[PDB]
Amino acid sequence: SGPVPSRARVYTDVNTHRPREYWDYESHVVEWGNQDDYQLVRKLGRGKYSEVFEAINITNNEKVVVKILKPVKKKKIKREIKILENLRGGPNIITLADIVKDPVSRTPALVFEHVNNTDFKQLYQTLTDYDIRFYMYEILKALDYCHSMGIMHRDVKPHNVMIDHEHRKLRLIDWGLAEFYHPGQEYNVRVASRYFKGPELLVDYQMYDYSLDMWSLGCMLASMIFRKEPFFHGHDNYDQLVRIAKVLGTEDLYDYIDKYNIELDPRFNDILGRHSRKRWERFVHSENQHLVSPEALDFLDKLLRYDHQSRLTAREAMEHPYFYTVVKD
Ligand SMILES: CC(=O)Nc1cc(Nc2cc(Nc3cn(C)cn3)n3ncc(C#N)c3n2)ccc1C
Ligand SMILES: [Cl-]
Repeated sequence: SGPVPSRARVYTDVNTHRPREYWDYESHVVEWGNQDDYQLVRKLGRGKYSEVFEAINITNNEKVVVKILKPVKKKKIKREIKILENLRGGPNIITLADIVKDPVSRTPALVFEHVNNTDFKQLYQTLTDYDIRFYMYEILKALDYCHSMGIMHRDVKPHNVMIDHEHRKLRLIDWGLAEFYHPGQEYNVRVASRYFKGPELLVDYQMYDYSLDMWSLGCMLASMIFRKEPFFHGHDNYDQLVRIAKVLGTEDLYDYIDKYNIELDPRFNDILGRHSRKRWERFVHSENQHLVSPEALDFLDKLLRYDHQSRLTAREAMEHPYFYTVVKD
């Protein structure tokens, strides 16, 4: 027993090599601004510990997104601030415009750049073979950047990908679950949306790294090119691994758990059983043939792997023939 240790293949000691101020977010001092400088316009939605609004900066009339941080620990507030500030000026990463507190309730809020988003449910239906490779390369620039900066996003999903299609502009948002990578640290597996959770989260292997975001991206890719959102549609965390297993096959799931000496949660051992690998070509039909190519299926196969150490890194993902000629490099 005892899980086998794992280290990130890239950007391993990146935080160990920067001063405390960089990654020791609890000790970071926040200079809170005023929310009274912002006029809220309409409610955009909510998170686990957040309420989101589209607002206006009174002084310059610019549209802005205001995320009120509902009862959370100030530890997590400071972590999101620190990640956003470290990643500012990064490609396809949302810009943190201000850090504020309400004058009356004193509740903290983060102010972001506004993106004129089209809901993925109406947008993906409209995307071309080129569009998908373009947007996928843009998500990867954002992921290679934050991974190179020592941060795991940990919640890569269509709702966290703001796309202004008309302007062909993409922003990776909600760095509210993002964490700093530290070699040999065991992270909380109760992160990400059910559908995009990596098998490491599902099997409860805590010593995961940057490669988690790579699995979620592969999930986003599958829903697009096959026109099936979400691609892996479990009704719970146990049924999620069952859906994955029915596609990737159990041979590799068991080789994975055996390799890292993962003690599966016992409820798994009653529902997992044995499944043969389903080839990606099985998901290819008449309606999505225009989005599919041998290189799309190869790229996808290299991301959707159980073994986190076997998935492509964001740099390798960008070097793939899937993106040849899509961008300059
Ligand atoms: C804020 C955050 O961390 N997560 C989040 C985000 C939203 N929603 C939007 C919508 C738009 N843009 C938008 C969409 N629409 C129809 C109009 N304008 N933008 N833009 C930039 C950003 C950012 N950051 C953002 N967020 C809802 C809920 C949550 C939890
Ligand atoms: Cl956490």
